[PDB]
Amino acid sequence: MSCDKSTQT
Amino acid sequence: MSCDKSTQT
Amino acid sequence: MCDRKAVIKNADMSEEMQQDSVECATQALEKYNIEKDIAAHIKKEFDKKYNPTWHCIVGRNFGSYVTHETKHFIYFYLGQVAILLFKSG
Amino acid sequence: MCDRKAVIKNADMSEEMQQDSVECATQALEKYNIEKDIAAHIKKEFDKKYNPTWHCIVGRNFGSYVTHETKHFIYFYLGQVAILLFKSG
Repeated sequence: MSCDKSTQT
Repeated sequence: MSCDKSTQT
Repeated sequence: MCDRKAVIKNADMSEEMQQDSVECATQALEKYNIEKDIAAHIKKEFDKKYNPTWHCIVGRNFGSYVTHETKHFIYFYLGQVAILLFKSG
Repeated sequence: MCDRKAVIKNADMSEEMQQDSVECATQALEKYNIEKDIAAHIKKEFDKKYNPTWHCIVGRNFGSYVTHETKHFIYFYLGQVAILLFKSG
């Protein structure tokens, strides 16, 4: 329950 | 934590 | 007239949960016509039903870096807007 | 000037920290030509200097509901583009 992740439309 | 905040352009 | 179509960008969580977001977003748009309420609405539902804490975002276009939990993350483009959801309490 | 003017709307953190974000966003934008990389860049820098976890967003238009920690929150429009920053690990 811990992990970085980018996001973009 | 201070308090939740909703962002909007 | 009412353009709208799902286009999942990425998701890491139970199908029903992610699907719930899809409907949660669709219905969210129908009720609220502004990303601010759209996201806040979806967040509360997931935070209240699926237990806190869920972070939600919605926008026609935008980039962002974020960290969440596990098996509780989803992002999909709907119509002329995107709907991001993921727990990061 | 070449536009790219900052417009603080919300802020809840050390002046230097929030100002750092302003420069971090300004510099981030001039470095990357995509809001997506901007957030990822700004985030890593804060998580690197300030220590995790920071959530960063940048977009032409959108809306999101999110809960942060304390003394680690800030938002401002730069060159018309929105740039959000706040810890919410």
